[PDB]
Amino acid sequence: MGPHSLRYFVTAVSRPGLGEPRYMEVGYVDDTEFVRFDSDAENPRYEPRARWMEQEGPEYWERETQKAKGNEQSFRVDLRTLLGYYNQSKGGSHTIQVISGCEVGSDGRLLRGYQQYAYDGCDYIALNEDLKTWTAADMAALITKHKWEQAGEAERLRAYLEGTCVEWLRRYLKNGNATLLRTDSPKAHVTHHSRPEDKVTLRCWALGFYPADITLTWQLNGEELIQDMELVETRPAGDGTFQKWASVVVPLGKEQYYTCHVYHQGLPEPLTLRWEPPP
Amino acid sequence: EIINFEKL
Amino acid sequence: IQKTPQIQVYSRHPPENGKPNILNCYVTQFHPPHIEIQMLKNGKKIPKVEMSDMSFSKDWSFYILAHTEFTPTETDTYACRVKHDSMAEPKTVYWDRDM
Repeated sequence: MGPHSLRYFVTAVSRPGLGEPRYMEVGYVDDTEFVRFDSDAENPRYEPRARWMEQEGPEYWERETQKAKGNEQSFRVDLRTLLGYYNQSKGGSHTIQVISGCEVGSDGRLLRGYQQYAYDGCDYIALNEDLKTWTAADMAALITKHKWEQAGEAERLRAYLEGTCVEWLRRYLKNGNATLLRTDSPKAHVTHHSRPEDKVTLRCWALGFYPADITLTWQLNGEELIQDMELVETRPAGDGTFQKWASVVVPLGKEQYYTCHVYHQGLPEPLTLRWEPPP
Repeated sequence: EIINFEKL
Repeated sequence: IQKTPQIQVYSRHPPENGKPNILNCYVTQFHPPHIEIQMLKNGKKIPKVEMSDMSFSKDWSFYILAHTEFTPTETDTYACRVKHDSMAEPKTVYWDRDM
């Protein structure tokens, strides 16, 4: 169904003296979270959302919980290992993050594979596009590189990527495919705000849309105002949908010379709006 | 389904 | 390294005086993941503030959505205050109902 992705976001954060490291695995289908493991519980387990639960069965999630706890403890060792690599004191907090998964094309074939690591928020090591070689970011990661090169880690990942990862993704759709069902078109409107003197601000709002990708533009009699334009980062409404706005400062009395354009994949075609003053 | 991770 | 949080404070729905709404404080671009977030009404901490689970994006920076229930009036002032290691002092950001 066009290209699709299965991606896992992994976080391991040490907190010496204040407990065991906090470990999390978060799985996303097409940027939609569908499962989460969080080690910060008395008896922690995989928490698949309703669909993946019982459309997969209890045994399965049991086994993934056990695999999660296995990963958790392996990462515990890694945090200790990296202290050594970087000659860091044992008393500070550090983080390891991974993005791991695959993207398939509409033909079901693997388009892209992900296996990338960061330490304290900087790139550490990553599997290259060729799915055979590794890019180490620094001297510490060269130690991990040599070690994986020896054990053939890259080949271990290709098998997962082309086997398990890709197959999970093919399984999800058919069965469902719920990111077009989750498509929501923006509803737009322009607001009007006073500036000092003879300028006014026109603010074009896009609300209640999913997915997050969107474009807002202002045009003055054809020709995007490719500057002087203010906007905010797209932001979640908290109900699943997103918001954005773009504003321009225009002369008082000339508000009808400006048009806002809204481009979103949910729309039959770009929205075009102007400031509408009540009468 | 996430992979099994290997030691750094 | 350490990245400095960026903050937006905004309502879930267009605010109108008297109508229950939700106030969001969206914090992004920060690392390490430990962060302390509070929302303030007229100078004082709002006690009931709900937090999303924390996620992180392609660039490794974390993000999280704090929110609380509110009914806007013409005069009440809201803010979101963030304490994070990348910053000497807590950053505060005020709700502006036009933004």
